[PDB]
Amino acid sequence: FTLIELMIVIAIVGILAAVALPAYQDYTARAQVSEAILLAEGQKSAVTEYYLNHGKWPENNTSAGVASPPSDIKGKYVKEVEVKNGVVTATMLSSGVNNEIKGKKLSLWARRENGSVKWFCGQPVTRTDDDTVADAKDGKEIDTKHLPSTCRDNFDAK
Amino acid sequence: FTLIELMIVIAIVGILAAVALPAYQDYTARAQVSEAILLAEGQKSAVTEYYLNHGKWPENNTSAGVASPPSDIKGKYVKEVEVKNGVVTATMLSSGVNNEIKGKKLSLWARRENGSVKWFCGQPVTRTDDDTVADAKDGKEIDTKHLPSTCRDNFDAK
Ligand SMILES: *[C@@H]1O[C@H](CO)[C@@H](O)[C@H](O[C@H]2O[C@H](CO)[C@H](O)[C@H](O)[C@H]2O)[C@H]1NC(C)=O
Ligand SMILES: *[C@@H]1O[C@H](CO)[C@@H](O)[C@H](O[C@H]2O[C@H](CO)[C@H](O)[C@H](O)[C@H]2O)[C@H]1NC(C)=O
Ligand SMILES: [Pt+2]
Ligand SMILES: [Pt+2]
Repeated sequence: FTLIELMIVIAIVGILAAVALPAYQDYTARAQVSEAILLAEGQKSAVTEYYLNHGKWPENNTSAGVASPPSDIKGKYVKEVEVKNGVVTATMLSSGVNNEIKGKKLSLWARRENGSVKWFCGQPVTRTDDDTVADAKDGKEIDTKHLPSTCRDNFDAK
Repeated sequence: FTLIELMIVIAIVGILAAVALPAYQDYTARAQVSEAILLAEGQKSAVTEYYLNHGKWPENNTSAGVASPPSDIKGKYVKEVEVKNGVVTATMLSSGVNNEIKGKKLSLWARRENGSVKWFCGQPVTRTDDDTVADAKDGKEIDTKHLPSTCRDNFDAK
């Protein structure tokens, strides 16, 4: 009459799952900031356009000509995507999202490579003047381990 | 779409089972030498009788008047129970039995407390003369951790 054998199969499948569990914990989180990155890249046409037609970065959602509140640029895991002086910043929600990335953010910004702009992707940045952004890391930025290698740009990237 | 939650329940039930598994491993083994002890205590009436009617310990199964081969005193986990000079020794099988106790043994022997005998239970012993046994530990004796506290007698017990 065999509990033991069953207790061995439960035991080996349950440590395998505990072993897997971190990897899938980190897989999901990368798929959840993947959307934030996509919601923010949607906004680059408008920003690029706005800067090209005028010489000035759009001050907000409404200048660039995208939905006036950021909360309307929201997804399954992103709460809001926001243009603030040509820098678009996506904030993760705090529901349906992994704890180490809930409520955190990344940013896309561009530099003029005179004739067009050059875009970058990375952790939050604030525009200081028409060609320089500065790190805006306040402790709510997506950790580097969850950012793709494409979106690892530092404030001074060129 | 939730693998994670399931992976957490599998993970917690599987470490609990790995935690339990030693205890139940040791539970079973105590229930398996429990039978060896019972198969050997069955044989004490005959041995006690034989010594009382004569002054000599029975030399074998056939003198004491129990089944001439020990292999016929066998159970679910015991292979054979054997009278050899008044000492009855039970050997565990090597199938249906836990590895740390498979093939190992214990022994019951008595001393004359003149008028009757006094019995003891413990790890194997060999009779040296009509009143002394000696430890017969050859490396095939049941470990102390699996012997009940009732069956912890040392060779020189009185
Ligand atoms: C759109 O982005 C421009 C970047 O250079 C801003 O000037 C612009 O603000 C100006 O236009 C609005 C129009 O209502 C207001 O008059 C502001 O006071 C102006 O500075 C900005 N538009 C918005 C709605 O902020
Ligand atoms: C039964 O136990 C006795 C203990 O004192 C032994 O002597 C006895 O052996 C003797 O009797 C048998 C009978 O067949 C043989 O004759 C032996 O040679 C005797 O020593 C023992 N009986 C057995 C079967 O060993
Ligand atoms: Pt304009
Ligand atoms: Pt006799």
